[PDB]
Amino acid sequence: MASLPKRIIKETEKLVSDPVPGITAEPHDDNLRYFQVTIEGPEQSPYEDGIFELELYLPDDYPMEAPKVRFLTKIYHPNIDRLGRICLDVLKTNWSPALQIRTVLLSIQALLASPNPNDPLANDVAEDWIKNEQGAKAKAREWTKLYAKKKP
Amino acid sequence: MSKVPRNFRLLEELEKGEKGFGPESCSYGLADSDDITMTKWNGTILGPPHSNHENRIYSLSIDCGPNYPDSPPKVTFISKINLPCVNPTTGEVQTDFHTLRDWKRAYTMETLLLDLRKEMATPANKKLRQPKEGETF
Repeated sequence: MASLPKRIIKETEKLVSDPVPGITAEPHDDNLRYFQVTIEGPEQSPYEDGIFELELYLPDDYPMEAPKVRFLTKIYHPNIDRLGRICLDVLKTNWSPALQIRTVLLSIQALLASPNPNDPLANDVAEDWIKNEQGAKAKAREWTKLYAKKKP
Repeated sequence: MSKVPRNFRLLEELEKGEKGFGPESCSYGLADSDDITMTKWNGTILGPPHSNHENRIYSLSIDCGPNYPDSPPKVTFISKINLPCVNPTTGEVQTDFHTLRDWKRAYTMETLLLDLRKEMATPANKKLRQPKEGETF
C-alpha cells in the first residue's frame, strides 16, 4: 500500500556495500522483500567445502516482525529440516527491531558451525548425531559435496 | 505491490495444518516429506454424509507448479470416484471446474478441497454410484 520502507532499502544497500563475511544477500528484481541468499559453510565444519543457497522474505510488519528464511540447498543438520526450515531463537522468541537481516544470516552461519542435536528440528538427523557423531558429520560433508555449490 | 512468493505461500499453507487449524472435512500435506520445492501435495476429502460418499475418504494429488498460486494447481484423484468434474480414466479434475476455471491467487489448496467436497454433496452428485473403496485410478 506504499513504497518500500526506508529501513529495508538501507539494510538492502548495506548488505552489498558492507557485506558480512562469507554471506551474500540481494532481492529479486521483481520483489524487493524477497532475497536470494548464500552462506559459505564455516571452516572446520562438515559444511566447509560448500556454498549454501537460502531464501528470505520480509513480512509487511518488518522490522517489528522477524524475517522468514530457509535453506534451498539440501543439508544434513540436526536443526535444519528436510524442507530447509531452521530452528533459530532469533527468528522467534528473541526477535527485536534492534536486529537486522545480517543478524539472522550470521546466526544461521553460526548454527552451521555449532549443531545442537539435543534441541533438534530433524529428529532423525539428531538421533544419528547423538548415536554416531562422526558418522553424522561424514554424512553432512557428503551431502555438502552432493548438493552444495563447491567453493573455488 | 506486496506479494508473498510461491515458496513462502506454500510454507504458510503447510504450517496452518501443522498448527492444528483447518476444516474438519479435508486435510493436506506433502506427498514427499523431503521435497524442498513443495510441488507435490497429498490431500484427503471426507465424503459428505447422507450420500453415497458417506464414511468414505478420497485421496488426491495436488501439483503446485512454479507459478502457483497465481496459476491454479493441477489436481488428480487417487481414490476412484464418480464425479462429473473428475475425468473417469485419469482422475484429473477438469480445468472447467469452477475453482480452477476462476482460480484467484487468494485461493488455497484448502479452498480447492472444500469446493470439491461441496461438489460431492449436491443433489445430483450424491446419488451417483461409487466404485469400491480402495480402488484407485
